[PDB]
Amino acid sequence: TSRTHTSEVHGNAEVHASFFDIGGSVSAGFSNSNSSTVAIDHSLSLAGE
Amino acid sequence: NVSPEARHPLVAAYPIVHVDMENIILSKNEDQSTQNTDSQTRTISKNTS
Repeated sequence: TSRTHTSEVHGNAEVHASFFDIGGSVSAGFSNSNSSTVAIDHSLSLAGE
Repeated sequence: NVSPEARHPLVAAYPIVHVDMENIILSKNEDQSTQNTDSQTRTISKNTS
């Protein structure tokens, strides 16, 4: 069983250089993910010495 | 075999026996052992997830 919290911090930046309609966008980010991961395993082995 | 000096009635005849040791052979009572062992193991497995 695993329940994972993945917090995120982030910084972002863009720009678009043109003649007169030049556009820019610097930014950031914040995010989380509540990921509950289960895994069911069934295995075997046949050893002979 | 009675020596000729002791064949007079006044001289006694008698043996003088003594034992002298010439060697001593001691032998350590102790028991060794050795062993050699080969092996071959084949493992065949399976796993689901």
